[PDB]
Amino acid sequence: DPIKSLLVVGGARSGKSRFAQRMAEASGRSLVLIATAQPLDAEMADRISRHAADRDARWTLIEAFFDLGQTLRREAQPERLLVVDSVTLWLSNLLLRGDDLSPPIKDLARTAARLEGPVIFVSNEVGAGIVPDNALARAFRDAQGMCNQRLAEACDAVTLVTAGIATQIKPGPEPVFRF
Amino acid sequence: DPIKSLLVVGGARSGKSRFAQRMAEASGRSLVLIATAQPLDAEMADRISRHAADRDARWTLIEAFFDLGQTLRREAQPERLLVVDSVTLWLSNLLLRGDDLSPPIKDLARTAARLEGPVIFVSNEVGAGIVPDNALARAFRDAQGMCNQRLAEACDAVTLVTAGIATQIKPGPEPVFR
Amino acid sequence: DPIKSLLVVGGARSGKSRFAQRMAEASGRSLVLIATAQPLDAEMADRISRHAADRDARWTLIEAFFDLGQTLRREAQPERLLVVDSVTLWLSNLLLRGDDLSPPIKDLARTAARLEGPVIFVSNEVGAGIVPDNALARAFRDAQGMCNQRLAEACDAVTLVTAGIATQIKPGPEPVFRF
Ligand SMILES: C[C@H]1O[C@@H](n2cnc3c(N)ncnc32)[C@H](O)[C@@H]1O
Ligand SMILES: C[C@H]1O[C@@H](n2cnc3c(N)ncnc32)[C@H](O)[C@@H]1O
Ligand SMILES: C[C@H]1O[C@@H](n2cnc3c(N)ncnc32)[C@H](O)[C@@H]1O
Repeated sequence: DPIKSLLVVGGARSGKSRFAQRMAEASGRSLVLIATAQPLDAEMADRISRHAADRDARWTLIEAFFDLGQTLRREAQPERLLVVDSVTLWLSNLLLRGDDLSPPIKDLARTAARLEGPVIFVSNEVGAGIVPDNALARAFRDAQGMCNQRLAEACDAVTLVTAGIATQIKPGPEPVFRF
Repeated sequence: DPIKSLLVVGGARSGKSRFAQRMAEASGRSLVLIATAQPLDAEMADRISRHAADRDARWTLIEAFFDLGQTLRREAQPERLLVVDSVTLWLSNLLLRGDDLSPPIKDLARTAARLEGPVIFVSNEVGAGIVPDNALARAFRDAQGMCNQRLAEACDAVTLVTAGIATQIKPGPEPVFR
Repeated sequence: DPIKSLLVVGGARSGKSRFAQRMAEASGRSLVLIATAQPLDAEMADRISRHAADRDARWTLIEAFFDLGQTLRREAQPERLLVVDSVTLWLSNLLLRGDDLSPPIKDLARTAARLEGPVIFVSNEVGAGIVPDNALARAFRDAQGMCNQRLAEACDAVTLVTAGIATQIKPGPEPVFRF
């Protein structure tokens, strides 16, 4: 059972990137970071420059700020393992541009199940707080939850990362109750 | 391993409804949605109309915006499975109306332990964010946490749903340490 | 295997404290609550008065608002189980003072791995909401995230408490996928 797709979900500073990187690097495959993120403020400019300087020379980086599905179709193959650094930031680029988010979330789950070579998606959980007091935050919260539902379904494996520790929730049989 | 009561907890758009609906249809009993809110804005009006179109003729609807406990005691019988749509919206009704929340929370947990028929409670986790900046939201966060704890103790089974996927957390031996 | 150090993580009003207290009281060593919390409002005062009336006189209090690593090295002995009230409030005290958080967190991880006696850290998850409106809250989200990771590494056991129910996530075999 070599898997062809893994979804890693966790909160903010959960350890999910470090965990993703560790699976990618123990694969003995040719590694490509698919990057959805553009540092456009100082806070964000830190994280990219600083934590990139602690990736091996072994990694290759391709940017995909909008056309994530298209990039995966083209760049995926059996010698390569692709890592999508943030589904979260990709969805945010689309939301802020005014795209309707259903078709591309739907395209991404399709692409993930029909992929040439293996891929790891890293995504945030944003759904476990108080309902946001603005239409934008609320609309993102729905797209993020739906998207993580459609990836988790399409992907062979799914792991949840809490406090730097990983827990497989797929593969694995879901509970079924007897009333 | 037979049960009377299930709590399904998850975040917003976690797939907890889908999951409660699947366990409900799996039982073959007669099926009642206990709706705990009508929709008073456009966004809510829509979420409650896709839900309506995705339930076939096996499903009946009884409203209980406030007297959820009483309604569960009248309607719960062995031919029936009741699904409480959102505990979260119920607590929201009580909180805004100015009710003290401890007595009705305790009465729901007591009611859950003693029902004539089976029931699935669907509820949100709301306590994994940054401390909210207003007394109303902090009070909701305290009350939804107590309510999820008292239902979870009362209920036979508890499932946690992430990214459309359920994990049982009750029954199951809890950790112990030397 | 008898353990040195337990991390207890979960959301607001999840049963973290009650769970921590149950394990502490089942251990039959001497019980010290390492309080980190100044009730400087009505809500906060009621929270810690409902806690203190639910504890047999078997419990002794000790305040550590700022110097929590130091306080743990000085009070820990196998004759004693120590329970820190809230890692979260300790972090908050430091953030508000203007301290740089990295050193004091790494110091605390170090100390937890090398204790004279058993300790339980009780800590909040705050990473699963929408990004905060303001830098103060963002800075806190990243620090509480980093702190839970390092304390999970350093502690022998990690539990995750949802709706009053503890799941053990460490020790246990981290899932490994192969592609
Ligand atoms: C959430 C808010 O953050 C800003 N924004 C959007 N994308 C980025 C980015 N990659 N880096 C920094 N700021 C960003 C915009 O101003 C948006 O409204
Ligand atoms: C959080 C805020 O949402 C509004 N409110 C309360 N209940 C509902 C509902 N079912 N649908 C829409 N809006 C609602 C009120 O204005 C409340 O103060
Ligand atoms: C988030 C805000 O909470 C206040 N604050 C800090 N510590 C406490 C406490 N123990 N109790 C109540 N309020 C507190 C400060 O004013 C800070 O700005």
